[PDB]
Amino acid sequence: NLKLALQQDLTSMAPGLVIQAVRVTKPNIPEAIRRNYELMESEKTKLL
Amino acid sequence: PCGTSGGVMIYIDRIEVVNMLAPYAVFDIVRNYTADYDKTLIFNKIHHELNQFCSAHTLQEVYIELFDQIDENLKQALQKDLNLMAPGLTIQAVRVTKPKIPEAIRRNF
Amino acid sequence: IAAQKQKVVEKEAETERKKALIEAEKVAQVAEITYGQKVMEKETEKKIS
Amino acid sequence: NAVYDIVKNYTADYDKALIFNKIHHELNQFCSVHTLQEVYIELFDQIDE
Amino acid sequence: ELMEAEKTKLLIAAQKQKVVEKEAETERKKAVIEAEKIAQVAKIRFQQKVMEKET
Amino acid sequence: ELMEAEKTKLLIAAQKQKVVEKEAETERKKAVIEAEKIAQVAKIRFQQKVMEKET
Ligand SMILES: *[C@@H]1O[C@H](CO)[C@@H](O)[C@H](O)[C@H]1NC(C)=O
Ligand SMILES: *[C@@H]1O[C@H](CO)[C@@H](O)[C@H](O)[C@H]1NC(C)=O
Ligand SMILES: *[C@@H]1O[C@H](CO)[C@@H](O)[C@H](O)[C@H]1NC(C)=O
Repeated sequence: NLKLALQQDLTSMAPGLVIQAVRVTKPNIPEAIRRNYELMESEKTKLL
Repeated sequence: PCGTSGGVMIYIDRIEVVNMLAPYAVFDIVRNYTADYDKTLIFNKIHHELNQFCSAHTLQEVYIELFDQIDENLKQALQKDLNLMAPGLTIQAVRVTKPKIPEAIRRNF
Repeated sequence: IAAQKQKVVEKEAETERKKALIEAEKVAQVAEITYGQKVMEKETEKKIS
Repeated sequence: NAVYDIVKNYTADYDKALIFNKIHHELNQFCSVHTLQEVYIELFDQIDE
Repeated sequence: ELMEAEKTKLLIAAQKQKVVEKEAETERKKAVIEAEKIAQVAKIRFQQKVMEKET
Repeated sequence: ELMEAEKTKLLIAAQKQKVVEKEAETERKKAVIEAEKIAQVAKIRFQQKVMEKET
């Protein structure tokens, strides 16, 4: 989506400058929310 | 890093790639991407491809079940782009170590 | 916050409901076995009489 | 006879990249399918093969 | 932040319910085994009673 | 100043109205679920009672 947006903006204003690819790292979610995600996975193994 | 669909992060310690390019494509490869084509074409996309693969699988599937297929999926993902963009360079093989899991999950196992 | 705590409370209540149903079925099956035993005991009591 | 071709395709230190870099990956793939008991006790004699 | 904490807390309960179900099922199986034990012990005791009354 | 403080206190009450309404609705839903649990448990118990009376 980000690549599509950038290319759509550029195509007319600055023709000829092509955006081949875009990459992103995984976001840094807050600590409190991250702890719950770990708890969820702890329950998936407590079942085993 | 690899963020599984369960919302937990597992860090794969080492992802190795073994590649090779046919001699006749050397001129074009170095013209297009210089001599750093390895870093430009493989080892910068590795982390994004791994994250994309992990986001659709749970901790169990990546850590245990689909570990037999992590390498094949990553190799196919890399080769799909390389074939179209930089012909000649091929990924002969890929290799991945077992991901590290949080202490709490490791203890339960 | 309340609109989500609502769903959390609903899920916890549903979990309690499932646990109660499992306990009830356990009691039912145990009672079935006990009453089969009672019938056998009564037959033996008839023979003793 | 194949020594010339082997050294041409891969450096003199071929054995590393040809065997001992894949040993750990193959072992992990084998272990992912078998439980601890099978690898430790029962299926142990089949690991070599 | 709390609003987002509740969204994940809903997901934790979805697995905790499975854990609780498994524990309750294990308790049910244990109780059933105990009931069968009692039944068989009673059978033996009552055969003994019949022999007792014959004597 | 207090006259203007009271004017804003009216809005806080307007929002607290919705907050307490949502809390009461959540409690209602929880109570309804508990009642359904009781009903189903009673159904199982009474089927067991019928079987016991047959025996
Ligand atoms: C430069 O700007 C002109 C005037 O808007 C435009 O017509 C032209 O396409 C632009 N070219 C590039 C390469 O940005
Ligand atoms: C080099 O780039 C050109 C133009 O994009 C492309 O047609 C060609 O296949 C590329 N060759 C290699 C070896 O990457
Ligand atoms: C070397 O690579 C060529 C590539 O065509 C292959 O055919 C040949 O068998 C290889 N020889 C070896 C590995 O000794």
